[PDB]
Amino acid sequence: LVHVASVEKGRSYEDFQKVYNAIALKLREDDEYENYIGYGPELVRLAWHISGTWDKHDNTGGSYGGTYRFKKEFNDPSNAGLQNGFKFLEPIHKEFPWISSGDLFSLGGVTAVQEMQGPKIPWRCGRVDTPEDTTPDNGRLPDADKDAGYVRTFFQRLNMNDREVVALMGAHALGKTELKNSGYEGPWGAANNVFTNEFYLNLLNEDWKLEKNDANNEQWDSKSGYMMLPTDYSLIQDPKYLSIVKEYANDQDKFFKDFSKAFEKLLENGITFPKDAPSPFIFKTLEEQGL
Ligand code: HEM
Ligand SMILES: [Co+2]
Repeated sequence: LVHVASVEKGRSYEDFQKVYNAIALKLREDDEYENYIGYGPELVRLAWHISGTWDKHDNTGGSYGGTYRFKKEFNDPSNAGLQNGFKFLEPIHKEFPWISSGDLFSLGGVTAVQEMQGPKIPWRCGRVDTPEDTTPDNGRLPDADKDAGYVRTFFQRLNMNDREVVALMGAHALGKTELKNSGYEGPWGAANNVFTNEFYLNLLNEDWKLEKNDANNEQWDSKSGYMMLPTDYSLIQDPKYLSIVKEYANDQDKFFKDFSKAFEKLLENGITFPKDAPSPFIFKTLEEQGL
């Protein structure tokens, strides 16, 4: 199956910068969310869960179709804790009804990452909403109680290699886990509304202890009150992953370039851009607009 990007009828880079700006301004407006974490981390996770449904073997799932708008997918157990980010975006869709759902969910994550002082992430429009019957069944998103072999194997389905995996997992500098969503509890670090390489430094520098939690799942805890999922921990248990973790912990510039590429790829897997499709767009932050 082939999904060909189709640019929203007469839209252009400034139309999409407007939508960016709208999401960015609402991030500021609602920055009290989750005792001032803000909605940024939730939007990044949202954009990853909408994209993470892709199966490269038959091109099912993926961001192009905007299928998260159907109750089968937004009620996926794996998507618990994303309902507020979804509701966040709803009025903005109402403000810009010409944009497709997948373009909107994808753009939410690009916007969040940039506004949280992360790398610029080029973005491309043209995802086209696809009907209810194309929604992917539940179960395509990764489990957290697993090891490096699982992770490596899992991400192969998303066409991601070891560097891309380690780079993408770096978004766990953002936000936190909550028992009520995922059965895990705590943040990975202190500055969890800022996009930095802190995840890698914490993995490497903190003393970690396997402990069982209130949901009877096991997770790795530090006395500073940080935590690592077993799949996060697997990144230093595996020699090849460990090497790249060290690389990003030592060079945030390198992490930013690698993350930007991997995240764009993640968001665009499944999509065929025609020969005369427009080039990727890089959005200015509010800051760069003096807004
Ligand atoms: C083996 C792959 C993955 C696993 C098992 C995993 C697991 C989880 C867990 C269970 C949490 C907590 C959710 C909660 O309780 O609300 C979560 C949070 C988060 N994850 Fe992942 N994740 C992985 C990959 C990714 C990737 C690739 C990214 C981004 C490129 C992503 C970004 C996020 C974000 C930003 C949050 C915080 C959301 C919040 O605070 O609102 N994760 N992850
Ligand atoms: Co949350």
